[PDB]
Amino acid sequence: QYRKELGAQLHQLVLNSAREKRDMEQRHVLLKQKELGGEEPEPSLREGPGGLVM
Amino acid sequence: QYRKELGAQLHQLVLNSAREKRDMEQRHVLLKQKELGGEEPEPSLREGPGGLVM
Repeated sequence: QYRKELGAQLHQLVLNSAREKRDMEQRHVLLKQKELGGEEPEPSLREGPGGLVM
Repeated sequence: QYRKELGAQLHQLVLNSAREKRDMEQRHVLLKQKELGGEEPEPSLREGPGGLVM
């Protein structure tokens, strides 16, 4: 009884995960193709606690 | 004089190409992410010369 109760929760969790990670895959192949930058990281100048943070 | 003349056609051909392999690359990651199927190849039963071809 514990075994079928758990298993049936388990099937939904790994189906949920298969959908979840396949969407991540659809965004990553999309990032790589369209938004993948070649330049170095760039610091960001802003206002902050007792003057500007960078 | 031959060098610089040829070099102008040479660069344009590889600018043309540099686009070219970017289009193949651009379709191939669209194909790979979204339409890439795991089922086995299936023949096509279509009429040909002499009767049915598959």
